[PDB]
Amino acid sequence: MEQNLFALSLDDTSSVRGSLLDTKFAQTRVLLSKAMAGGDVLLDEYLYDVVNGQDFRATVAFLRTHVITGKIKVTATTNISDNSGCCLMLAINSGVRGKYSTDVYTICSQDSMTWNPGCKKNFSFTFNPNPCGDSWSAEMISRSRVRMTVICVSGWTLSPTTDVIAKLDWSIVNEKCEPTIYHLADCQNWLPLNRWMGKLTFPQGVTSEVRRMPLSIGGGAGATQAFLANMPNSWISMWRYFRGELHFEVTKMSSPYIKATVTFLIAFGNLSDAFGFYESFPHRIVQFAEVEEKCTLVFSQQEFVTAWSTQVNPRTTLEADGCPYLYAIIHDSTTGTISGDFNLGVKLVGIKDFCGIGSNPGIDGSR
Amino acid sequence: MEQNLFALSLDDTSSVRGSLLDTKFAQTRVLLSKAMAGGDVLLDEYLYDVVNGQDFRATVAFLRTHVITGKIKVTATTNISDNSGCCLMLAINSGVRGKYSTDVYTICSQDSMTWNPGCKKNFSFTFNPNPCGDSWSAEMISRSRVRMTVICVSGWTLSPTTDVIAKLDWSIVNEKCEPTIYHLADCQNWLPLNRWMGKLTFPQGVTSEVRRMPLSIGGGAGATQAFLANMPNSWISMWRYFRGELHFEVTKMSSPYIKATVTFLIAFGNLSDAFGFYESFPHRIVQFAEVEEKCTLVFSQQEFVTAWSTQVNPRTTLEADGCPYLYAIIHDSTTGTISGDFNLGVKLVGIKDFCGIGSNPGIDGSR
Amino acid sequence: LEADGCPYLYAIIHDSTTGTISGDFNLGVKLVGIKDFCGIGSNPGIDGSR
Amino acid sequence: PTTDVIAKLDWSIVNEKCEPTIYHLADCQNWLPLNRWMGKLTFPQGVTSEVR
Repeated sequence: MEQNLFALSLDDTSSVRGSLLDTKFAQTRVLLSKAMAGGDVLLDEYLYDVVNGQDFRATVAFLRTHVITGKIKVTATTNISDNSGCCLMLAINSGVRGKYSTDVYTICSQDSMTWNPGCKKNFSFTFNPNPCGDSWSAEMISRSRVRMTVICVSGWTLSPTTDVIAKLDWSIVNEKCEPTIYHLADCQNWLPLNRWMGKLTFPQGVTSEVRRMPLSIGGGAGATQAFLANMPNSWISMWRYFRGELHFEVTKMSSPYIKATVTFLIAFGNLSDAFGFYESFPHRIVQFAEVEEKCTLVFSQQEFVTAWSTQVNPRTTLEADGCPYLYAIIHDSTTGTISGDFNLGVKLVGIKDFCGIGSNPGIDGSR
Repeated sequence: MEQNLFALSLDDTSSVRGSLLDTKFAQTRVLLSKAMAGGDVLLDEYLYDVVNGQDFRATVAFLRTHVITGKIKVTATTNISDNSGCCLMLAINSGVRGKYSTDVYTICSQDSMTWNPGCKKNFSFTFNPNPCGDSWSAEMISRSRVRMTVICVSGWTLSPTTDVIAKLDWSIVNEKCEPTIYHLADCQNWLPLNRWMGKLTFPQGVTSEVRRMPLSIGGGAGATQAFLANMPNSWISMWRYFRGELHFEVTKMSSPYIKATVTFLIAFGNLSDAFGFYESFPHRIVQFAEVEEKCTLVFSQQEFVTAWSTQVNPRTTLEADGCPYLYAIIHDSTTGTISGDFNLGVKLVGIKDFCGIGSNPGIDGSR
Repeated sequence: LEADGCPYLYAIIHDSTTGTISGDFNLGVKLVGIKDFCGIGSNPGIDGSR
Repeated sequence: PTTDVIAKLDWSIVNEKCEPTIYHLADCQNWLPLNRWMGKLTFPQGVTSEVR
């Protein structure tokens, strides 16, 4: 029988949808070398080149759907014996420019999962590849040149016998694409940052190990005769002084076998090493179990009297610097039956009840 | 964040489903030559080989879904000026055997669309590739070797300027796969057949043209020193005598420009040509408009006194043969401004209120 | 395998077999039973296995 | 292990009902137990695509 072809449902503009089988659109095969080091690009390609040479159920839907309202879920199945552990970080950025830095600092900012294979069997996270809208497409991200980067922030504390593979599995979930837009209002309820405060290596031993991280976060992170910059960290440095509840997210990057108890506290730079009364100050103790690899230190408004400067001159010493630091002090001793450092990654997630004062004319360097 | 992978919806066994865009799984490009003749294979391939080298939305779903509850829709966009016309027939059969016949007779039986491009802009039809069940798969039809065949039953009455293309477009609709099973009960409410009674050529002119088609349908259709056979036609010949309401489906295969009025009637073979009182008998007149290409003659139980034999000896003449025929008599004259015959295809669709008597020991030939 | 119309049960390593100690990832599959079993016909038989 | 191991089996009699397990020739059955050993699957350590 004949029918009117103009009336048919061939103009189905609806997004990709269904179960997780029929929204899958690519898998990608990352190789973690037997002996991989820190700050080491494992994968680095454009997010559209993920889907090259793929034949899953939503692959042709993904390329041909003009609009997509849903987020992209990526999940990484990768595991290793408790004995060992490392720290991988997958990360999506809206683009690049010639000879870009792939330091964890630079990358983190926008949208990233960070996990320890030693503790987490698998790890998933969703994201919106267009960060200033509720929608996107395959043609948007191919021509916008969205960039995906997997990096190893800490090497294997104990190497596996052979090479490993992390299988990333890209789908489209049906969560709403919410936009993340930075703006110049002085008072904001939640200013996200994902500022990499730094990797803290603590060697095995009986020595008093103290590590300071300055909370004058603005003005990038350091390099040779240079500095690195995210957008969010450049954005907070718009303001001269600032304050708020700081939400750090401290992550274990070593194996469960390297054991150490870490006190965290706010305090000023003048405090020396071999000053054994750090627990006079208010503090939080952080023990990690075998399974836990992640914990959220929060430092309320009561830890700070005033706002402090976003930038300090790089030349100022610890002795003469009136902004607060975040100390990380080994409470007892770093231990383990296997050799390896107790690596630990601190990441300022964001500032709650952020209050930005003034207008920073600026300072050149970092620290 | 981590999640339990055994709990995920990656065991989605549901059939292919949605709009007509996202159930499409292949297109196929049939060439109708400028000068094609009758009984001429245009396409002939296995139904699974349709989907080779295809990249539509449901193509990977179709190949990988273990079960499919829905029918396969095929639609053919092909048109030609009113001036001309032909008759194409797409047809699906459950399989083949070495050096098979591709005569319209043989093919028709199971599942077929027949249309005239001159009159119908496009033509679609659904079907179940497994005819004895409610379900099927890509692996079922590849290994079962279901066979698709497009054939030209009547050539172009007026040739186009160039070659033509018929684009077939294979989808999966969400109609129920109903099975069509023949069985040996004597009384049946609907015995489908799709028995090709024959192509009726009527030349242009003023001559009295009469065409007899015998209703002793059993025992196949003829060939050289052979006969052709469908299953349904071999099935009805299980019985010795039979009767019922016969539902013919007479189709115009020429262009709309060749015009002719055709009386159809049941009557016996003894009636001569040049007997000009055919309209003493009860009859149906069949004029076709420009747009109509199809009409359904039904001959009730009141046209037949008794049942008649399914088979007759091939040697019996028209003079001595006590089974009814179906006459097709040109009522007036075959006409047109363009040269060409008035081709017309009669197809016994099926017998309603079928009553099969006895048990045919059999006869060898056909007619 | 090319010409065999019965289903198989595949077991595919999704990512990679790993460990700090040497050794294979042994894994034992055991068909416990068939629920809603439906047996058709009457096997005259075949001699071997596979 | 460093040394030989011992598995101590300890045979008792509980007070559960002895239910019989009888196979029979009915075509349709709700539960046909088998305990059919489909096979041991060795997968070596590495990065190769292993399929069984």
